Amino acid sequence: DPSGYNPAKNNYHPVEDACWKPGQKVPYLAVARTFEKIEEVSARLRMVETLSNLLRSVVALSPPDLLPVLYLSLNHLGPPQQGLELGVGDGVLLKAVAQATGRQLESVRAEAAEKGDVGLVAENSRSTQRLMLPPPPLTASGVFSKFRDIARLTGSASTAKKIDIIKGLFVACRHSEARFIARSLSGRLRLGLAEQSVLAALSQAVSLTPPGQEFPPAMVDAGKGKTAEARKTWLEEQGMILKQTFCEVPDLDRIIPVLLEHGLERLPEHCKLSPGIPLKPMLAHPTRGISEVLKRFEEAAFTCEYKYDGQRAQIHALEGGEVKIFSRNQEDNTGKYPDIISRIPKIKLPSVTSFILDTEAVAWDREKKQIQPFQVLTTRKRKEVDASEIQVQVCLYAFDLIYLNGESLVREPLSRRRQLLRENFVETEGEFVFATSLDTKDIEQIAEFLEQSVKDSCEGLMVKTLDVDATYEIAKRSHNWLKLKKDYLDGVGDTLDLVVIGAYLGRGKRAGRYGGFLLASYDEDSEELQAICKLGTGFSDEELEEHHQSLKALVLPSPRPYVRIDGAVIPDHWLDPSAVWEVKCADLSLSPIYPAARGLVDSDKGISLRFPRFIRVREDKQPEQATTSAQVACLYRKQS
Amino acid sequence: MFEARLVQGSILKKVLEALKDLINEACWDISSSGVNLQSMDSSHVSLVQLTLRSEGFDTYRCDRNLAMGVNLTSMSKILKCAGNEDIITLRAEDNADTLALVFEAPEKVSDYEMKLMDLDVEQLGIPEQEYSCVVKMPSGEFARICRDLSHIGDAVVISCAKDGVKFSASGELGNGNIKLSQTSEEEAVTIEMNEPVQLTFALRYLNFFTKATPLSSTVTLSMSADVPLVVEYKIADMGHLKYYLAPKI
Amino acid sequence: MFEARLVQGSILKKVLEALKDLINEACWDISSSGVNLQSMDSSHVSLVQLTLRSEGFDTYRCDRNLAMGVNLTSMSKILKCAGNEDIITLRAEDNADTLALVFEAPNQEKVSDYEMKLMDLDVEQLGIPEQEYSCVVKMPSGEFARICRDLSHIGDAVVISCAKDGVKFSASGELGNGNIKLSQTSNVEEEAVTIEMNEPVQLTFALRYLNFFTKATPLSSTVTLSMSADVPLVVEYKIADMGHLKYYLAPKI
Amino acid sequence: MFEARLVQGSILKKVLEALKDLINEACWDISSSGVNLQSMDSSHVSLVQLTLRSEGFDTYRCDRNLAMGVNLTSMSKILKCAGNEDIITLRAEDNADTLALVFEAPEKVSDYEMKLMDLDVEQLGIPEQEYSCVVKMPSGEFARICRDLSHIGDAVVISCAKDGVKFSASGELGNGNIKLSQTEEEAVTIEMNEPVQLTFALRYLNFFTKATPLSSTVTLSMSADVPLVVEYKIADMGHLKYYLAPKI
DNA sequence: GTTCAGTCCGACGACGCATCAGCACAGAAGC
DNA sequence: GTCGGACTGAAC
DNA sequence: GCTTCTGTGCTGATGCGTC
Ligand SMILES: *OP(=O)(O)OC[C@H]1O[C@@H](n2cnc3c(N)ncnc32)[C@H](O)[C@@H]1O
Repeated sequence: DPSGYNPAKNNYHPVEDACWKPGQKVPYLAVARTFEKIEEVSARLRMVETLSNLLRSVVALSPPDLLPVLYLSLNHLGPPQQGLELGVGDGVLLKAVAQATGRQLESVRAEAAEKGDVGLVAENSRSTQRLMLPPPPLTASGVFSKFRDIARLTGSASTAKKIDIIKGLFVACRHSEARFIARSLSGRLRLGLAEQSVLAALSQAVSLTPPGQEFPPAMVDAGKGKTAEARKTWLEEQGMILKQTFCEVPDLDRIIPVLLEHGLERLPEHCKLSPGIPLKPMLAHPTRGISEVLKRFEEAAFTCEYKYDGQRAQIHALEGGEVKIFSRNQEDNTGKYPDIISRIPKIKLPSVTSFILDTEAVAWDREKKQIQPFQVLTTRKRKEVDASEIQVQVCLYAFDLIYLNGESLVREPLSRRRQLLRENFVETEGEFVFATSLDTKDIEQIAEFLEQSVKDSCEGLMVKTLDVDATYEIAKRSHNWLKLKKDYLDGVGDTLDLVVIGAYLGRGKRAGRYGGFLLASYDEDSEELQAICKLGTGFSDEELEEHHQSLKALVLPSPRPYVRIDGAVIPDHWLDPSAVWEVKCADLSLSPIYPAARGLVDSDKGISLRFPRFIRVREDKQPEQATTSAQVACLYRKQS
Repeated sequence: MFEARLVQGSILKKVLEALKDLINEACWDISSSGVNLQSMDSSHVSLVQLTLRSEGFDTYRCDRNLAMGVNLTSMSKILKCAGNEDIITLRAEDNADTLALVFEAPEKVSDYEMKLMDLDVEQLGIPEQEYSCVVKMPSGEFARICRDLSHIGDAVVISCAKDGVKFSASGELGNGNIKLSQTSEEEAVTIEMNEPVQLTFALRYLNFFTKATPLSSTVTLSMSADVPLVVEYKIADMGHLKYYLAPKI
Repeated sequence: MFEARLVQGSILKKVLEALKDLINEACWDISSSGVNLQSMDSSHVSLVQLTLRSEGFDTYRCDRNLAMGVNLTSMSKILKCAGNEDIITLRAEDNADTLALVFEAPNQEKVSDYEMKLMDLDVEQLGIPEQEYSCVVKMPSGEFARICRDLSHIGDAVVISCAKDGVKFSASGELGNGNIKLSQTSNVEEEAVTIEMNEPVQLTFALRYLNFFTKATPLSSTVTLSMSADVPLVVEYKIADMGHLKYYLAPKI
Repeated sequence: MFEARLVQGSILKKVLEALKDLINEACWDISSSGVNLQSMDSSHVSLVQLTLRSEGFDTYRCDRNLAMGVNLTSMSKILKCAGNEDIITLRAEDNADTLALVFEAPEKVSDYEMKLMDLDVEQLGIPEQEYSCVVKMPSGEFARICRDLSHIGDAVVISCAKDGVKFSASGELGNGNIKLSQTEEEAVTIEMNEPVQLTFALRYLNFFTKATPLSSTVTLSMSADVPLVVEYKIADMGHLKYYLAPKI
C-alpha cells in the first residue's frame, strides 16, 4: 500500500521499503507522496536525498518506468526540441475542476483565487456522480501517456477532448494526487526543486544502486565503508561528470537508455557533442560597474564587447547540407528563418564542412544601415518557412564559436576560439558581422566603449575572460561572463514615480497577499489617471506585508471615474489612488494595451515600461504630483 | 472472411452519427448472433451497447467470431460518402488490419479500405434486471425536452409518478420544469410504472444520446434505484442501441 | 398578481428577439391598458419604443401596474425553449422576485413551467410627443431589409433623398458608391409603396444600427419610415391586431 | 463607350461567384465578339478562361476593345446586391476608372459605380489541342466525389479506359475509389484515344466546383503532360474553362 | 568561522503570433 | 527578462 | 414556408515563446 510509503525514513531500503511488486507499473500515488514529502521540506539537500531514495527504488524495481518519473519531476513532456506543449491554461482546467466537482464556476474561481493554488481545490468537493466501475489505480506511465495525448489532440472542438481526458484523471484520484496533477498541468508545480537538483538526485541514485544487476541485486550502497566526507567527494565528482554530460546533450531520452545499459563511468564514451543535437547556451552574472569587474577578474585577461539588444540564435551547419537553428531554450527555430538557411553558404568559409555557432540575430534598417529596437524583432511570423516576402530584414552578430569541421571547441580558452572564429569566417556589413570587441583592463577606456555602446543601441557591455576560466563548460559555473547594463552603471537609470490604483492577489509565495500592482500616470490636461503598467518584482517579504496591510482597508467595489484603463486586466480589487511608488525601468515601448500618453507621440498606440523594478513608496508626494504624461512623452523622445 | 449487406445503409449512417460524439475508439465483436458492441465512454461515466441481428441483413455470411478495433473518427468520415438511397456492403478479412466497404447506388460504385486499430477491451456484462419505471415515448419530444433543458441547468432531476413524468432543473436564471402526461401510436406516451421514483442525471450525456432520434420515432426509457438509466432505440427489425447512464447522488 | 394568456406566442418570440442583441436588459411597464417599454440602446445613440395593447390578449388580469427589470438575453434563451403553436401564460406575484412562465400544448399533453428571477434597474426615460413628420413612407419590409444588407457593405453610412415622385438611397465607399431608386407604386396594398410627404428631404445615418433595426422583419410585411428636419428618423412595425414597435435614430453630422 | 443588357443576370452572379475565392484581381477584355478573360491563379498552378459571346446578350454595344482591371472580390461584393431575377445593364467610359452597373427587377433600379486599378497581367497563348480522353458527365456527381475524396487523401489518381473512369484517393486514413461506366442530361459519355492515369492535388478542384450551378454538364479533357481541362458549358452564352498543371 | 559568495528556485512582468472559440448568417437540404 | 530568499562553502 | 443542419467565416481571447 503506497499510502503508507515513507522514503523520508532513515536507513532507507530499495525493495524492503517499496510499495508494489517487482516488474509492476509504478503506482502514481508513490510519486505524489514523494512530492508531498518534498513540499514538507525546505532543506534542498534533504529534498534531493528523498528524490534519490525514490529513484533508487525505481531503477531497482521497474527500469522502464524511470523516464516518465524524471519528466514528471521536470514538469516536461519530452525533449524541448520536439516542441511538445500541453496547451491547457487556467480557464480550461478551472472548468475541468468545476465539472469534476459538479460545482458552478464562480465559487471555485474565487476559492482558487483566495488560496492562490488549484491544488487544494482539486480534492474537497466531489461530483457524487457514482460510477458503475470504480477506476483502476493511476500509474505514472499512464499519467505521462495521458499528458502527451492531451498535447497531441489539436483541432476544432479540441477543448472537449481535453476536458474528457483530464476528467478521467481527476475522477481516478485516490488520496491527494489531485493537488499534484492540477499543479502539474498548470505549470506551477511549486515543488521547490529543478534541473540541477534532479540531475544531482539521478547521479546520487545511479551511483548507489547502478543498473544492469539481476534482481535481487546483491549490492545497494557504493558509499559503504567510506568516510562521509570522502563519500561526498565521490558523489560530487560523479556529479560534475553527469552534469556536464547532461549539458552537452540536454535530453534524457538519449542519456537514460545508454546509461541503464552501459554504466555512468562509460557513459561519456558513447556521448559526444555534435550539430543536430542542441546544447545549453552560456550564462552571465549581473554586475553594477567597474570595481566588481576589476575584483572578479583581478588575475585574468579579459575583453569588452557590446550587448546587442536582440535575441540569441544557435546555428547548426551539417556536412549533409541542411542547417538547423535553436533558440536560447532549445526550441526548434527552423521555420522562423528560411532566409538565414539560404544565407549560410555566403557566411562560412567553403573550407569548413560543419559548425556550431552562438550568435545574436537583430533586425536591421537596410537603407538607414542601422539597428532598430526589439519591438521590431518580435514582429516575425512563427511557423511557416516562406522566405519569399520578408517584411523584417535581419543581421547576424557573432560572439562565440562552439564546434567546427569535426572538432568540438568547448574545452578551449576563449582567445583561441575567437582567433579561429575570425580566421575561418567572412563578414558582410548589415547582413553578418562579428560583435564589436575591445580588449583592455583600464577604466576610462571602458567608459568610452560604454558611451559608444549606448549611442549604438546596445544594452551595455559584455565582459569575458580570454583564457583562465575561459572554457565554455556550464557545470563549473553557468554564469561565467559578466553583463554591464546601463541600468545601474549610469548610477541611476530612468526612474519614475507612478500612482497605484489596483492590486492583483498573489499565488504560491504571493498566496493570500497581493502579487502585483496596477500603475497609472497623472494626465493633467484631462486631470485623470491613465494606466501605464503593472508591477510584480523587486520588493522583499516584510515590505510585501507592509504594502498589503496598508492597501487592505482602501479597497473599493468600483473603478473611479478619474481612472482610465483599457486592455489591462481588471484588478482583483479596486484600490483608492492615494499611494505613489518609485520604480526603475529598462526601456519604453509603444503599447497597444496602455492609455497613457495617447496622442502625445501617436494617437492610438499608447506607451509602457519594459522591465519595471520597484524601489520604494514615495509617501511624501500626493498622487497628482507624481509623473505626468508630459514627462512620459519627453522621456520616450529622449530614448531615441 | 466475414461479409454483410444491407439495402438501408442509411441505418449504418444514422448509427455511427449516434455513436460519434460519445466515444472515439471501440472494438466490435461479431458472432453468428450478428454485430455487437460494448463500449464504456473515455470518462467511464456512461456505456453504449450495439445490437445488429444477423437475420436483419439482406445478405450475411461469417466464418469466425471477430473482435476488430476501429477509430470512429475516420470511419465516420468514410460513412459520410453514402447517399441516403445507398446499399452498403461491410467486408472484413479475418487477419486484415484494414476493413473493406462498398457503396452501391441504384453504373457507379464506391470502394473503401480503412485502417483498423488494436484496442485494450473494456466491457461490462449488464445483468438483466427489472426497473421501477419503464416509459415508451416519441423520440422527437424527448429531443425537444433534452435540448430545451440544456440551456437552463447542467444536471436534471427526473421524477416519476403514475399521474405523469416530471423533468426539472435550475441555473443562474431560475428553475425550469415540464410535467408530461399520458395519451388516451407513434405519437403516443405510455408507461410501465412500479413506484414513484426520483433520480439525478447529467444532461450533457442525454444531449449526446438524443442524436439517435432519426433511428426510431419512439423509444424506451427504463429507470430504477441505484442503477444506470437505460435508453433503448429499436431499429426496425435490425436490432437496438442501448445507453447506460450512471446516476448522481 | 398579473396574468397574460396569449394564443400566438410566436408574436412574443419575434418581438423579443429584436432586442436581445440591441440591449442586454430592459424594464417592462404593465398597466390596465396593456404592456409598454421605452429604452435607450447600449451605446446610447438610438431609442426603442414598445407597445402591446391589452385588447389583443386572449385573457387579461392586471391587478396592479408593475415595472419588471428583465435580462433580455436570458428571456431569449428561455423562449428559445418555447414551442411555436404553444399557448403562453405569464404570471407575476406582486411580492415575488420571479416571473412565472407557463406554456400549454395544443395536444394538451406537454406542460412547461419556468420561473425567472427579477431585479431592479436605474430607469432613464425620455418624453417624445408625436410630431407631424415631413415624410411618411409605407413599403415592403423584405425590400428594405435587402437594401440595408446590400448597402452596409458599400459604406458605413447612407444618405436618403426623398422627393414626391420617389426616394433614392446613396451609399459611398472605397470601391465606389451606389444609388438605389424607388418610385411610388399603386395597384399591386401590401406590396405597394405609399408616400405622404411635405418637402424633399436629404439626411445621413450609420448602417451598423440599420441592420439591427431590420431584425424585426417577420413581424409585418410592410414597414413605415418617417423623416423630419434636424430630428431622429422613426422606423415602425405594426404588430398584427396587437400593438407597435418603433425605433428613433438621431441624425449624423 | 460600352453598353450591354442581359436578362439572365443570375449567370453573371454565378460567374463572379466562381472566380472570387480563386483569383482576387483580374482584367476584363472586351470585344465585338463579347467578353473574354484569361488569368493565372495566385499560386500560379491554375489558369482560368471565361468566354461570353456578345450575341448571347439581350443587348450589346462594344465600341472599342477595353482592358479593365477589377478586384474580383469587391466585384462579387457588389454583385451580391442584385436578385437572380434582375435584368442587368453594364455601362463603360473610355478614359474613366469607373464602370456603371444598372440593375432592374421585373420596378426598382440599382445604380452602382466601380473604380478600376492598374495591373501586371500575365498572358499565356493557347493554340488548339485535341484531348485524348473527353468525358461529358453530369456536374453534381463530379462535385460530390471531389468533396468526398478530400478526406481520404489530399491527392487523387484518375484513370480512363473505354469501358470506364475510376477516381482513387489515398492517405493514412485509407484508400478509396469510385468506378464509373459509360451509360438525357443524366447520361455519361466518353471519347477515349489512349488509356490514361494522372495524379492531382484536390485543393484546386474543390475551388473549381463552385461554378457547378452554371451548367448541368461538365466536360473533362485529358492528355499526356498537359494541364487537366475542366469546362462548364453555359447555355448558348459561351464557356468557362479551368486548366490545372498535373503534379511533379 | 562567519560575515560574505555563489547556486539555485520560483515569484512576477511586457509584447505578439498563433490559434482556437462563439456566436451568427447564407446556404442548401429535408419537409 | 529581473529581483529577492534559503542554503551550503568561501577565505581572510 | 419552416425546419435543423452544415459550412461559412469574423472577430475575440489567451496559451506560449521570446526579451
Ligand atoms: O540579459 P541576459 O542575462 O538575458 O543576457 C544574455 C544574453 O545577451 C545576449 N547577447 C548579446 N550580445 C552578446 C554577446 N556579445 N555575448 C554574449 N551574449 C550576448 C544573448 O542573447 C544572451 O543570451
